[PDB]
Amino acid sequence: ASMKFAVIDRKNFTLIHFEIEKPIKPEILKEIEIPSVDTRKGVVISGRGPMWMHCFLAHKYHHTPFVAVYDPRLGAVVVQSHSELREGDVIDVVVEEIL
Amino acid sequence: ASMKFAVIDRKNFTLIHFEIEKPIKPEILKEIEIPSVDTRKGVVISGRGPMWMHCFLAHKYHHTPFVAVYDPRLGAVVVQSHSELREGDVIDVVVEEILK
Repeated sequence: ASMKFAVIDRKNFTLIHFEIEKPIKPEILKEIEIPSVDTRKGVVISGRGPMWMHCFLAHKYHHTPFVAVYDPRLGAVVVQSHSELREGDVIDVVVEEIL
Repeated sequence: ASMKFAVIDRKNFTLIHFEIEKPIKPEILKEIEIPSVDTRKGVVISGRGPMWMHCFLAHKYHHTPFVAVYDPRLGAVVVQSHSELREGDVIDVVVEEILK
């Protein structure tokens, strides 16, 4: 039960948001079931969690056109791409959680 | 000028420490010049920075045997590997930073 993912498909990318419920150990990277996605599109990843969670997930979608990582102050920052965008580009995205 | 790297070699991996000094924009990922390393060995990355910096760096060493990311509470957590360790393994290394 210890993490939830929410997946949202957009014309140009799939947003993947993760939420940690119980506290977690790094073993969990062996077990966790990653959401599958249209790989013809790039991917944006968000969530509060340790950096290792973000890195792990980013690597897992490295075959997609691009992977970007959400920053509350900025939007989604592209950290690697095969095609559509360049490392360091920013996709204009805002994520909000019910208050 | 706005980021420094330090490299420390070990038998089984190369530690890469980064430090941000001025605040930075994501454009910087286009300019950054990454330290080169013995690629026969995996790599450990440590440094305070936004998630995107960590991810960026981790991708850049993806040809090495493994990439692990340092967590003060835990050690260095493997987040991808081609060869020596498994995702989620923890290298038991203690890193300490000094004011100077």
